[PDB]
Amino acid sequence: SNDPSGYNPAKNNYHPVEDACWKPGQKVPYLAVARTFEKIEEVSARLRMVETLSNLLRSVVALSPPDLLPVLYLSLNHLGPPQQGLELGVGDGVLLKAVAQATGRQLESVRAEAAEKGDVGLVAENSRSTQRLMLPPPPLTASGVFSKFRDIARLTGSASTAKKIDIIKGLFVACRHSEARFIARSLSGRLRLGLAEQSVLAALSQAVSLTPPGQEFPPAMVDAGKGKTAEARKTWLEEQGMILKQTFCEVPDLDRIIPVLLEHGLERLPEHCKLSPGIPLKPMLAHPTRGISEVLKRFEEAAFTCEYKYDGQRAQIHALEGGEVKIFSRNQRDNTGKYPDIISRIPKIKLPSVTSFILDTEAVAWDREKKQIQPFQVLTTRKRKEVDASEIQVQVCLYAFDLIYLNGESLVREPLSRRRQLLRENFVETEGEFVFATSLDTKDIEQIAEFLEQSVKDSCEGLMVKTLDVDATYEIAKRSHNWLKLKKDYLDGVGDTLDLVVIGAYLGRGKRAGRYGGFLLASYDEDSEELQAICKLGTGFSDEELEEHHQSLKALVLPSPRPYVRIDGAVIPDHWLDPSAVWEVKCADLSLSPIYPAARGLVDSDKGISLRFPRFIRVREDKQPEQATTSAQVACLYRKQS
DNA sequence: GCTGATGCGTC
DNA sequence: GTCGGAC
DNA sequence: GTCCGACGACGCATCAGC
Ligand SMILES: *P(=O)(O)OC[C@H]1O[C@@H](n2cnc3c(N)ncnc32)[C@H](O)[C@@H]1O
Repeated sequence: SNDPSGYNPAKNNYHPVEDACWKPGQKVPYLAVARTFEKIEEVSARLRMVETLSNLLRSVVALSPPDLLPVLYLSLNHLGPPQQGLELGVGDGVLLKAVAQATGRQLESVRAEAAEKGDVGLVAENSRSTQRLMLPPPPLTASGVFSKFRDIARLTGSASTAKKIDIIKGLFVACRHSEARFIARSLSGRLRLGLAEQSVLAALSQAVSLTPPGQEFPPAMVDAGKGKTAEARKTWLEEQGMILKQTFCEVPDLDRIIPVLLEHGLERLPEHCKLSPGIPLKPMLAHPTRGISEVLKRFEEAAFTCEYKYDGQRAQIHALEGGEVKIFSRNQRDNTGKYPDIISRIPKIKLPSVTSFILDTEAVAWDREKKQIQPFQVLTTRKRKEVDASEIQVQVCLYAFDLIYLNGESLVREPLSRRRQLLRENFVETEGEFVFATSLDTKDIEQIAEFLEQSVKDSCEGLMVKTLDVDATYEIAKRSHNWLKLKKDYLDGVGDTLDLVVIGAYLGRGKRAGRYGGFLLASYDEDSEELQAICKLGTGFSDEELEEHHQSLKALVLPSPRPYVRIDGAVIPDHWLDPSAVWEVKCADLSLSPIYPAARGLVDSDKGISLRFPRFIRVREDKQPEQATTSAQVACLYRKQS
C-alpha cells in the first residue's frame, strides 16, 4: 500500500495484503524489514517476535514470493548456505571507516561514539551522509540490500577493502529512517534482535501454513487458521513447525528448501529434501550438567553410556556412494581441503561392505612419536584450506562416537544403542589414527565419578553422557541438546580458580550498553612487583552483580595507567582502574598466550599464560592485589596440566 | 616480498 | 566456549 | 529446558601498508 515508514507488522489482526506497505509484485522495501526488526527489538517475549516476523513473511509470500529468500537471510544475518563459505570481510574496523567517510566525520569521533553508545547502528543512523544530493536515491529494497551484501563478500584481492567501503557508503547514502541502524548492525555481525535461527524457522512454518504459497492473486486463503479453534490451530502449527524443523536440521540450506516450499508446499517438503552424504547436517549438541546427581535426575531410569569428551574439533565425515569424501565442521563449513590425511585413510577405517556413511567424530592432535594426545592449541596450528598431504606437520587422530547414515539408511530416528553397534561393527580401529571413543555403560555413581577422574588423567575434558534407548535418537528438531556434558570445572569447589586483580574495564555493547561489558585482569609478578595482564573477563556475573561492579569501580578510574601495570599487546581498556579489586575467576585450562604478559619467561621465553573459558565466580573482599595469585603460581598451574 | 592489523572461525 | 535473563 | 546474546583465548588467511 502506502508509506513504509508507518508499517506495523506487530498489528493485531494483521492482514497480509491490506496491512503490507507495498503493492503486489513490487519488491519488498528494506524499510519494511527494518520496521519489523524495530518491532521485534522492542519486546522481550520470543513468541511475540515470532508472530511479528511471521506477519512480514506472510505478506512476502502473498505479494512478492521471490523476496522470501533474501528477507529470510537478512533476518538471520546470513549471506547464504554455510558450506559455501561466503564472508563479508567487514568488521568494526572497515565499518567504522565507512561510516566516518559517509558522514564526513573524523574516524576517532565515530569510534568513540560507537563505544559510548555500545552500538554502531546508532552512530550511522543519527549522522547524515555528506555524499547525499538534495534529492535522495531511490529507496532500498530487501533483495537489493541482500545482493549488495553478497557483492561485498565476493570482493577479494588487493585494494578490495576500498571497493567494499564504496558499496557500504552507497547503502548509507540511500538509507531512510531506521534503515542505517540495521545495515550497520548487519555489517558488524551484531544484528542482536533477540530472534535467531529457531524463531526464524518457527515464523517461516507459521507463515506458509497460514498463507499458503502458490495461490493465484489475490489469494483466496490469506489465513488458513481462521476456521480452527485456538487449540486445533496450535496443534496444527506445532506439527507443521516440526516438519520444517526436521527437514532443516537434515538439510540446513535455505537455497534448497525455499524454492521447494514455494512450489510444492511444506507437507511435501521431506520428499524433496532428505539427509544425504555430501550435504552437511546439524550436529547433536550437549547440555552442561553440573554434577553426577544432575545427570541421574535428567535421565531418571533410562540406561545411558558415559564417553570421554575429547579436546579437539568436531569433524562430520561424509562418504558418498561412488567414493567421494567430504568433511564438515560443527557449523556446516567445508573442511574437506583441510584434512587430506584423513581422506587418504578412509579406505583404512571402513570395511569393504560399507558403500556410504556419515560419521560423527572428534579430530584431536596426535603426537606419533610419543603416541599421545596433544592440546587443542596444537591442533589449531594446522593449515585451513588447500592443504597437500605431504605438508602436514600436526597429525590427527579421529575419535569416533556416532554414525548418522549407513549404506543408504538414515539413522536419525534410530536409538543410539543401534547406531553405536553399527559403528562398532562396520569400522576398523587403528591406534593413533581412528579409534572409538572410550566408553562405560553403568549407573553406579562411584564408577562414573572414577571414570570422570580417569578421562581427565587421559587428556580429556570430562564426560559426555547419552541415553541408549529412551529418547536416544539423532533428531535435532526434537531436542538439539540431547546429550549431557559433565566437566570437572563445572563442580563447585573443584577445578582451577585464581584470584586476579581488576586493572581495566571495557564499555559494554548491546545488552551491556550503558555500563561495563568486560574487564581486564592481572596476576601479580613477585619478582618485578608488577601486575601482569592475564586475560579479559565478561561472563559469570549476574546483571545485579555487574551493576555493583560498575558502582564499586567508578571511584578507581584513572586517566593514565599505573607504571607498575603491564599489559603489552592486550586490548587497551576504555577505562584504566587503580589496582584494588580482587576477583575469584575459574577457567578450564591455561594456555600459552602470544599477547598476555602474565608469567612470560617462566614456561616459555616469548609467551605468557592466559585462561581458557574464564568466568567470574565472586569478589574476594578479603584480598588486596599483593595477595592475588602470583605469576609463579600461574606457571605452576600450567605445568601440572602436563 | 614482508609484517601487522583485521576478520572469522574453532573451542 | 561459559554464563545469566526471559520465557 | 529452550532460545538468545552478552562476553572469553587463539590461530590461519587475507590485505593494507610498507
Ligand atoms: P561442547 O562443550 O558443547 O561439547 C560438544 C562437543 O564436544 C565434542 N566431543 C568430544 N568428544 C565427544 C563425544 N565422545 N561425544 C560427543 N561429542 C564429543 C564434539 O566436537 C561436540 O561438538
